[PDB]
Amino acid sequence: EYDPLKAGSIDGTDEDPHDRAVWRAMLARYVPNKGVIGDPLLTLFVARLNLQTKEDKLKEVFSRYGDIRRLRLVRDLVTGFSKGYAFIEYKEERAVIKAYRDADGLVIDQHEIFVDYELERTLKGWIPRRLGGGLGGKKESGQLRFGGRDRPFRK
Amino acid sequence: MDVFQEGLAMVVQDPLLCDLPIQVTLEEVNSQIALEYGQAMTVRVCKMDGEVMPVVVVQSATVLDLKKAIQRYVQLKQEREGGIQHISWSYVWRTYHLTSAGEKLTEDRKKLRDYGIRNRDEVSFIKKLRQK
RNA sequence: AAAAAGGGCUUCUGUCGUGAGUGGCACACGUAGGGCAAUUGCUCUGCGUGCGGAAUCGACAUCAAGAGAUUUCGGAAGC
RNA sequence: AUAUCCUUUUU
Repeated sequence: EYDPLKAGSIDGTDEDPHDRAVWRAMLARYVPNKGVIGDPLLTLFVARLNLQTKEDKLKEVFSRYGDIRRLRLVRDLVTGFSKGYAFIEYKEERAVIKAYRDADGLVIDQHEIFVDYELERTLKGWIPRRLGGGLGGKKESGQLRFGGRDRPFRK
Repeated sequence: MDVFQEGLAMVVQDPLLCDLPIQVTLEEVNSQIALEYGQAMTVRVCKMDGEVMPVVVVQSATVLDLKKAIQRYVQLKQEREGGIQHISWSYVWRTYHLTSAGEKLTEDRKKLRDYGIRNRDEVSFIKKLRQK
């Protein structure tokens, strides 16, 4: 149950936004893009990939885990730059579940990847970090969001 | 009124003008006439991965005119194939630069000949950074 | 380098749009170039931001494209 | 929770 207010909270007890990027997060409203096609329950969100890994490199590595139906490596539509994340769909529940447990720590290039389900249409209130908020984050810029998988809530 | 479109469509059937994709606009046909006369040249802005689309500018063109050439090209190509129209380039040029073979294009009001780009040459993109 | 005295509160365009908090148009401010008049003033076109700066930490961050945030105080309007 | 508070005066 996503809620941008407690994203900056150490344990969900915050009542005031940690920064302006949470104000931006909750004020703004988000609807999934046009490129979001396929089943959400069977889509894997893989991130932190190297900017120079192509679609086949991911294709073989994540077809190691089962049967793929479609693999998209999100690029910058005007310049080509890979945005360093990719959504992969899996026929049958087996593959996505297996590639959720034994998935973090399968370094593909000189960059270690992160694996989670796609939330978008399954997590109420999800605001991607482009429109403020989001999940994860490096605790060095100043804006991080707890409550996810990389950085859970410190009770 | 749209009486010009009938004459336009009749003209595009000329074999010397079959290259143009119907919707020509006076600027693009002027560019073709110039490249016939030798003061216009094309240039390729290359997507780092995937494809490479070429654009055409005048011999006196500055980085501004290459900027609007990119402005014109991909925008048409969107609904030529059926892509995304409302594309915000207040982002794109705020973050990504233009790169010659080697150097990167920084001074926006300087002609491409000073930066050394010429016909059939290719350019690319950097995320800028490198300070702020 | 150190010492003393200190450091009021809010807000910062409209319009139609949803692959678009990021588009189109309009408006406001800044900038560059051209023309006009009495060292300065007036007008036209493109670009940048939506109030504008400084310091700091990133910009190699988790959602089909979107890198900002903390501290600080200058301007205008109202308390 | 990672990093910087600002003004005036004296020296």
